[PDB]
Amino acid sequence: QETLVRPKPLLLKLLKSVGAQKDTYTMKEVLYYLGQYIMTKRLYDEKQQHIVHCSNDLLGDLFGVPSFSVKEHRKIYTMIYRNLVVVNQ
Ligand SMILES: C[C@@H](Nc1nc(C(=O)O)nc2nc(-c3ccc4sccc4c3)n(Cc3ccc(Cl)cc3)c12)C1CC1
Repeated sequence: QETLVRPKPLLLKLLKSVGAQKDTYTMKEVLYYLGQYIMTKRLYDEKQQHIVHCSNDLLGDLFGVPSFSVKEHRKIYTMIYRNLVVVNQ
């Protein structure tokens, strides 16, 4: 989670929409802003808080799915990797 990364133009436009201001991040900080995007947009369900629904949301489009579990860390990593580039420092 200390690997430095640059999100692609669309994810950047997603994180900067919830208060982000860097162009270079770590996985930690990216997950935090995705968290706030999820708060901000009420994507987190109250009936069961294991599923984020994003089918009508730009996140669904970046992620390629209508919904995912917040416990499916391996699939979230994957979906997010496909949306960034790694940098030196
Ligand atoms: C560490 C993993 N993050 C998490 N893990 C576990 C767990 O393992 O229990 N529960 C989690 N609950 C949340 C969460 C998310 C949004 C909201 S909004 C109100 C409460 C709340 C709680 N997150 C954060 C999260 C952030 C971004 C994304 Cl995209 C997906 C999940 C959890 C990470 C994927 C690798």
